[PDB]
Amino acid sequence: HWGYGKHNGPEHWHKDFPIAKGERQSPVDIDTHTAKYDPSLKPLSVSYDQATSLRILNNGHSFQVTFDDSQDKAVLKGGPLDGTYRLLQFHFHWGSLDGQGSEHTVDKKKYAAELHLVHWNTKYGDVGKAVQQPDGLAVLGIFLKVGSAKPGLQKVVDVLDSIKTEGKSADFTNFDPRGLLPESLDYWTYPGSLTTPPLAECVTWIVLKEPISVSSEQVLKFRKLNFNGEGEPEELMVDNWRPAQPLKNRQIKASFK
Ligand SMILES: [Zn+2]
Repeated sequence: HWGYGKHNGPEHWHKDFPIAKGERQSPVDIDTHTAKYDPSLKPLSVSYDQATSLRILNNGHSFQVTFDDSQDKAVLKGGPLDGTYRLLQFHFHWGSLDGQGSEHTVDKKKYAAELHLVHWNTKYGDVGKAVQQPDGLAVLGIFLKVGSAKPGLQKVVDVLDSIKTEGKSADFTNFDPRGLLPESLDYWTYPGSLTTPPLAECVTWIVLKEPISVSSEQVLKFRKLNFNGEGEPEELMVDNWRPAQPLKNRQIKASFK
């Protein structure tokens, strides 16, 4: 029953998911002046050359592109991480207008959207077990600003008309997620949570400093999706972001000076 509306949105989630008021919730505001450069942090290793995308799905909260995670084909390592994390899916959060949509913020600045590339720690064997562990998941977060088009996003944009409503999916093979990355892998990192129910406190967040640019036409296509199922009153899938949560006793570390 949870969603992003007045009666089921983020301010309501704690009733079914009390960890919503926990000690390591996401997203957060990244205060750039307070984040500590950590020279012990390693470069991130993003190994997506053998990625195998499977499907694209409207799940009623976002759209997601799903990958074969049954072998080490597209993996995240290094950075703040110990061990190997397999790419399972990516999805986005976005706004009704360009001045909101991101989940993380940077010195209170909201971006138009935020891409989450979701990975799970192979030492737990499957994602269901990983979400029960404090180091179970690593989510790579990438901000989107509106300007020039992102060519590597266009294949995604062009199939969204086929998954307009909740429950629709389509074949989405041979998609290369490397086409969604910025030039720099400079990042901030902190321990946090899933940003949607069940809000499990299982995520090492890795948020890239450099946004990607997408065009107004690309983000407009996101905003034509629907939260509702076919047949139900049409409610545009916009503003599917959770606001910044209290940092509490956490330190955000920077990979860069
Ligand atoms: Zn997300």
